[PDB]
Amino acid sequence: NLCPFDEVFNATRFASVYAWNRKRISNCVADYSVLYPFFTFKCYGVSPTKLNDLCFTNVYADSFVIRGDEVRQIAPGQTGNIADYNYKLPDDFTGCVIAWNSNKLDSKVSGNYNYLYRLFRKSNLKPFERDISTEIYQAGNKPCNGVAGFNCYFPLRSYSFRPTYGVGHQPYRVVVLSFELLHAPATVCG
Amino acid sequence: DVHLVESGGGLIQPGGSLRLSCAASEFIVSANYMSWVRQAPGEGLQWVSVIYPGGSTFYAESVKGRFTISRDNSRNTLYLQMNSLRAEDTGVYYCARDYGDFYFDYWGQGTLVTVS
Amino acid sequence: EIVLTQSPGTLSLSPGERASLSCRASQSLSTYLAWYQQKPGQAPRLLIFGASSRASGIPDRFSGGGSGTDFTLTISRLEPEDFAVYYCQQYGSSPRTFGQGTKVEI
Repeated sequence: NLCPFDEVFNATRFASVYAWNRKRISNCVADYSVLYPFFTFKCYGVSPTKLNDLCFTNVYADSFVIRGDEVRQIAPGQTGNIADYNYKLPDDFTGCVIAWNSNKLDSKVSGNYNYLYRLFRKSNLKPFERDISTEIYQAGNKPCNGVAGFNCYFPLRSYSFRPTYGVGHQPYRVVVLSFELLHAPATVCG
Repeated sequence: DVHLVESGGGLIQPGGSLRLSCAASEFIVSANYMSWVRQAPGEGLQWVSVIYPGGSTFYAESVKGRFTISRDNSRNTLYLQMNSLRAEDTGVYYCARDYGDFYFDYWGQGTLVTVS
Repeated sequence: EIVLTQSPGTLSLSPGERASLSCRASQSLSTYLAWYQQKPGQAPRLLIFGASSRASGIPDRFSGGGSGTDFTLTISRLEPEDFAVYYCQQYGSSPRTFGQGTKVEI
């Protein structure tokens, strides 16, 4: 039995970080031998050397695309635009983060504007909270009235992805795995 | 009424503490990226600190652990508490509205802090 | 901390029609640079953001264009009000570093 990691990691086109794609994995043998280019592999709270021999209830695969400078924000207890308003990990996070450069796929000479991130948000984000609304942000006492003028801006800002940009600004495909152990009989066992 | 007005600057003996206030009109400080930028006399600009709408705060590497940025939503004021002031902190401080964390759209008139 | 260097320390033109200010970055910024103008004894005023986009209220005489490491700010006609100090600021990385400033004279 094979867990559907092929669809997760080798997806043709990922989603923006403001609306990140969550996939639930259960009832399959989870083998991490598949995770075998130049990528970052950070595991929090678990021993990465024996993820294959570790049996637990649910796997949550969350996939999103961010810049290279924002990869370090995907970690427990980190503060930043992505962490605060787009995607936040909890303090006690039992899982792993996998990020790899994707300049070949998610960049074009004209510029890639299919990816967006939430810039303006009144409050912070609870862990694993998804903010999809696109209402105009009120930065002043005057109403936005559904119009985007002074002190009333669209909350979603597009990324600028070009092949000629530096490594820090290049698009990075990030997949974070959240492992959940439940009192109910687990059904993900490598 | 887009004005930003700063106050609280003045002469302080080194190692002393001083609190700067930035009163804002037509700006909701709780809903905006606010920044403090200082200019030494006859020198270039140097960003000091920024506070996010959510509450996250960041400081320049030369001022962390001694400068604290804060906001009061009731009086719509931006505060900057600077403790253990050194002689290189002298200059004119500005409160600015940072569009996101990119650039400062508006600037206050600035107030002068002189360390002895 | 991308050190930002402005090639002309001072720039002395008659109040006619020409101006050019260059800002160079150590590593690439990718159109993440802004231009401010500081009149003497006054707060800085934002002119250009995104290295090519004007802000509200600044007239058509101000234009800017650049990408990567070299950025340029030009003034169509140099009206007397434009004789001040100009700064190039970056937001590609943290922190937001400024240039030394370029002062325009008559």
